[PDB]
Amino acid sequence: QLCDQYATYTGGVYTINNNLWGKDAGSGSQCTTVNSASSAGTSWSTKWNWSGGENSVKSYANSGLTFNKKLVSQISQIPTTARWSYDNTGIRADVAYDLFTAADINHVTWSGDYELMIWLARYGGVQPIGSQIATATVDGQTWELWYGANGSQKTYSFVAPTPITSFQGDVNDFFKYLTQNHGFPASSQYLITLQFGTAPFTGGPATLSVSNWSASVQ
Ligand SMILES: OC[C@H]1O[C@@H](O[C@H]2[C@H](O)[C@@H](O)[C@H](O)O[C@@H]2CO)[C@H](O)[C@@H](O)[C@@H]1O
Repeated sequence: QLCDQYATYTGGVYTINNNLWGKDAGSGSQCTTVNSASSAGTSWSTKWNWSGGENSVKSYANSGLTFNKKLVSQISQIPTTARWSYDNTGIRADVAYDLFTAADINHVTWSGDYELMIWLARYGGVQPIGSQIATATVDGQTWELWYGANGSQKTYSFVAPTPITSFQGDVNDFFKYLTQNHGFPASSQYLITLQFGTAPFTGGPATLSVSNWSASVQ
């Protein structure tokens, strides 16, 4: 039961972090519970109540994968499944994959030269960094594609037009899209991080239950 800002637990190839990186922007608390974490997947939940700092993310409690880092151009597949639900959707928050890449394979793993997000859900109109630049079709499904930047990190967010509580896909289809359509430098960027979780702004109490998350990088 993980309540502290960087409380964490690792089982198998999964690492679950409470990751209350934004806690000083508001008032409240958040605890993350690990149900299972094995070679094959992980199940966990996080319960939070946040107020204040309404335009600032308070946290990104998440499960992250331990994998062999490699150039995005050398990746064949990133198969993943995510099944989740929120008990309370009267909130301002999003549910998302978060991936970082860097030119340095030893970059710090909480940021990148690039970031790729895949938002399975958003509540209350909260939005990714930047602006919508395209509607992208990936594996036969449409995504709003956002692009933003903070002057070091450049972030592409693929946003689901409606909530996807049971997702199965290959994240490498998204990297391929970026490489082929947006000049993403796949041959000089290492994939360094692959996480799935939720980013709350305000609301609660609310509980994200992740009944299963799996991924691999081949
Ligand atoms: O700002 C540092 C903080 O970033 C977190 O990642 C952010 C990302 O920077 C942002 O572009 C995106 O919209 O949301 C993610 C998730 O909140 C990261 O999780 C932290 O560990 C890091 O301290």
